[PDB]
Amino acid sequence: WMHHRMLPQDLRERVRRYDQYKWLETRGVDEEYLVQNLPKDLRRDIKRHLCLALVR
Amino acid sequence: KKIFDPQDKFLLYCNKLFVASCILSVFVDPFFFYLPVINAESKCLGIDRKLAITASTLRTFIDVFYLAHMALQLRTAYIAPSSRVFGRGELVIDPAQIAKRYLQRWFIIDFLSVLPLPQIVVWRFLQSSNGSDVLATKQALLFIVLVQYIPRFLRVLPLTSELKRTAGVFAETAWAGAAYYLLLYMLASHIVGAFWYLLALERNDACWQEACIDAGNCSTDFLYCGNQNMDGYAVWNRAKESVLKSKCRADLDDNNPPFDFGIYTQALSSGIVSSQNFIVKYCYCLWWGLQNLSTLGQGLETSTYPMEIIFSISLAISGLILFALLIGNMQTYLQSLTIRLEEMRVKRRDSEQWMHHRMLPQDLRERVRRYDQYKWLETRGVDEEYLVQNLPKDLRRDIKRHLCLALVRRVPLFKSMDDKLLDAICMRLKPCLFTESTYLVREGDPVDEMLFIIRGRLESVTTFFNRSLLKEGEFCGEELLTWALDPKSGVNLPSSTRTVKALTEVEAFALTSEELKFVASQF
Amino acid sequence: KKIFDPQDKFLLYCNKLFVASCILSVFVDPFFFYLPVINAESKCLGIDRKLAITASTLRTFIDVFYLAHMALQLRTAYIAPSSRVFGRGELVIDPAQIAKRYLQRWFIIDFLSVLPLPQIVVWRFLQSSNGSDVLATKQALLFIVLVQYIPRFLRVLPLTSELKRTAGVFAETAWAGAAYYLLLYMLASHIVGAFWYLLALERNDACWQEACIDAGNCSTDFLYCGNQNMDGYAVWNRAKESVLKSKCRADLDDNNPPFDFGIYTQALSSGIVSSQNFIVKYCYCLWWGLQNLSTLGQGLETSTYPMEIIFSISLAISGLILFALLIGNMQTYLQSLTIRLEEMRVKRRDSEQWMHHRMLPQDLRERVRRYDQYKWLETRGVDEEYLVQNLPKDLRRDIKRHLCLALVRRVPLFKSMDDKLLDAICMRLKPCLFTESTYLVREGDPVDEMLFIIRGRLESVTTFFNRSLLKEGEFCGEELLTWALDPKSGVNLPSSTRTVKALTEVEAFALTSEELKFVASQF
Repeated sequence: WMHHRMLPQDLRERVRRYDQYKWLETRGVDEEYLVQNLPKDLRRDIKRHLCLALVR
Repeated sequence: KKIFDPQDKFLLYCNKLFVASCILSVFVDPFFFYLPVINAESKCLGIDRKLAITASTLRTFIDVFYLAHMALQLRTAYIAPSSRVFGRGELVIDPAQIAKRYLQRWFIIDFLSVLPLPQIVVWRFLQSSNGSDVLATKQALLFIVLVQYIPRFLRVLPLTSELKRTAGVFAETAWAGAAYYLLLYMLASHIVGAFWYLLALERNDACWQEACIDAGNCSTDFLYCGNQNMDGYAVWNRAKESVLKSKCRADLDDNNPPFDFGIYTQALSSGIVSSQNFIVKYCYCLWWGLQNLSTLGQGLETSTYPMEIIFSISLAISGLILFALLIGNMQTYLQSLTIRLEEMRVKRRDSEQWMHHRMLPQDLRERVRRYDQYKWLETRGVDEEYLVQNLPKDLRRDIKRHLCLALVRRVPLFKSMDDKLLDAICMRLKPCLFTESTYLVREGDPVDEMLFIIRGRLESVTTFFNRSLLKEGEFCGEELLTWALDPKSGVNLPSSTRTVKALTEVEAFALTSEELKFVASQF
Repeated sequence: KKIFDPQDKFLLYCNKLFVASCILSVFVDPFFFYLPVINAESKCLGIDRKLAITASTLRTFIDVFYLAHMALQLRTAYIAPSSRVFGRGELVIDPAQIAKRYLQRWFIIDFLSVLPLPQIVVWRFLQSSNGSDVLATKQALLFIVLVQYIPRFLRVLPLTSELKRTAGVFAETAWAGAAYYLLLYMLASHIVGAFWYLLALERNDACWQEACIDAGNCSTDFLYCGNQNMDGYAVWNRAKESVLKSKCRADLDDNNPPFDFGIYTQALSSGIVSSQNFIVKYCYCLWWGLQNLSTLGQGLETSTYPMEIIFSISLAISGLILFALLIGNMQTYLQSLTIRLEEMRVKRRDSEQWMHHRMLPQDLRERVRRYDQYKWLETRGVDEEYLVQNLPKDLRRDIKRHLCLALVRRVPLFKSMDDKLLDAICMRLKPCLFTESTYLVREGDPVDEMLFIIRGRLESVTTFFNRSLLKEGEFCGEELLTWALDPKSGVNLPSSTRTVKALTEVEAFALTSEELKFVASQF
């Protein structure tokens, strides 16, 4: 797509960099799809473990 | 004239015992290749006569049975594009141009297959008392069957390669994907072993025809059966089994034989070319076919004769194709068989990756693994609501009334209600699952689904605090109901009054809040 | 100077008969490996001369035809990124820097392929009357062709391995995925059999060069053709066919021969190295190539000579690669071929699993199986509305007006209506399917779709009760229409008046309620 659209190479490096970083962090795993397929009590406990100290 | 309509049931059995005739016709053409024999008593090259009448009879008794198909597609309608039709096409039983509809593309391929070309080669040989025609019968059978393979395999291609893509009578197991590409091996082995037999006799004919000229006192007419009462045959008779033995013997231990038979020395040293038992000859050639198609020619030691080399190259290429087809149709079957299990394993590896990345506590990691294993044990990967939503509305309503009517008709406000609106309530009941010691609700939380218990036992305490049990058939969530039918609430999800713990693994049917407002707004 | 634009049609045939030249160029380089022969009359090692001029001519007549490609990308434009363009790139026909655009990366790989390196090895040998140069021609052809394989196979890699990933002129069948990886076998067999021939002559040269020194009365110049009128050749001539026979004979039965030829003893014992017929030699070497690439070297009995062992290791590895590529591209083709059938079988196994888990009655299980088989027979897995919604709006409107205009223009309130708004009505008609004895509606139920019948017959009773028939072209659901165009209703789905049973398998086009309010609110 970047060859078809002829993006500048500074914009092509920013796309490649984000895709490599997202692959390094998530490894392809859709985290919100995993969380939304959990029971509501398990969702709430996992989300309170991950995100309560940040909000508080 | 009664020109037929294309979806008649008579043109469903006359295309059922018809494709069987197209299948059994490509098994009969290799039997013309076992016609030349060697008479080891007389050391002459002959023709098997009661295999000649057998293969001619069994190919003619299929082709004039086939001749009642272009005499019936002669009476055939078709479907043409139009917007007048209301029903996706016109039927044309007018006989003036359906003749061209048949005889413009799919007549020449079907006409060049009922031609009795390998039956007239047999004809003027078996109606004589002269041995001179063993040459012509063996001459005119390799290339005629080899070129009539193309129309006879092209009239089975649309009925196999597109009846495997969208099959008609098979769904459930492996009896048409493995047992088709394994009988495609047995057909190709049947064709290849018959070529091996016939070409083995042609190389022995070449040896004998060249070792008879070197002797000088021999004409090549003497090498054929039925030429014994010719002049000069008596001086050749007393020198047959020294000339043909010092020059045309076939052994598998000779590395410098007087004639190189190559891949055909196994046929002449075993003696199946002079075999009186046809079961021995057919089985020995069919196994050579299967062994050299299965192993891509690996063990072929050809001579430096280019037709034999080209026949070996064809075996290697055909075996590569046949093997790639078999393992590709077996992997396609097995991959579609364990699709939900592999999806569960991908989803299970994803959850371990995500829980390791987020560094969840191990008590929260066990609760995730437990629910995923329980959901795999109950549903086996099957999305039940997607299956139900793809059904007709009458079938949906009957299935949902079978699954969920007794559950809704135990609620006292729903049992005395209706039938119209409770059959709209039990179309939104979706299945929930709860592992053991899962808190379904705790006090202070908003009640957001009513649960009608299918399986497993539950528990209920409120404010050692007058505990209440729940088991198979009872429900839980009546605080949501009276809230939702009352209009003096607004969108205000009411607080819980009980702490409800799953004592076992629980199945239920869930009716959420926004699916309960829709059935409460029907008043 | 007329510097060309990259999508000219002249640079579409000069890249059509160009990649054919790049394909036919890697088939000509193995023919230089059949240049050394053995003259079995004189027992000297020679060079085939009218295969030398043939391979030199047919490689030069491709490379100066290739020399009109870097003389044409000389006149070439390219596309560069910019936001000024409005059209995804600038074309640069300025000749000052497009020269560096060509000659910075993809010039050196393309220049090290038109070099006449195997044509100048042939040159100073065939322009002499001296036999001394048979050594140098055989010396300078293995490694030069072996190292020029890399630029000549790298200038076919972007035009094959990415013209198989996104093909240009092929969609529909198996004539570029099986018939490409089977002619990749025939190319590799052509290269490997020529290496086998050439290395077989080098081992025979090694045997003769070491068995001539042990005789003592022989110089190694005597083993080459054209050195017969040298001094001391007459004393070597009367001892050739005892020295070279007791020391350098090749038989396939010797387990302790005087010289081990290994995998090359089949080449010298068959006598193709001294063959006068080039068809015999080429076919025999090509079949060795295919037989040992197909079976990954299995039947190779090498000597303890390390270059021969390394050549065998290369055959095993190359055959493993070639086989994995062929079966992987055949499984990828076959899996994409039966994708809808395997989806139907997965969906069919899911429904059996779900109906067994829920324990449906068998009358409800037969109705599910019947609808799934009918839907597979009609649609073959194809989502028609997803196909239609991915079309351009003009093509959508024309296809939908072909399918559904005569159906809508038989409704009396729709035929006299419009063209503007009925062409918006027949964009929401979606296909419904009904198996036999399916109740499309029953009385008291809310009518929620109007149905315009395509195929199959129906039935209609209301309150033995003045029955009404329905067949191909009629519609059903006029209670929904008058309800929806009347504004004195609100959102109030009206009750049914008829019981409508599918007498046959029915196709229809459905217009639901909320898709009928949108076309009723256009007044």
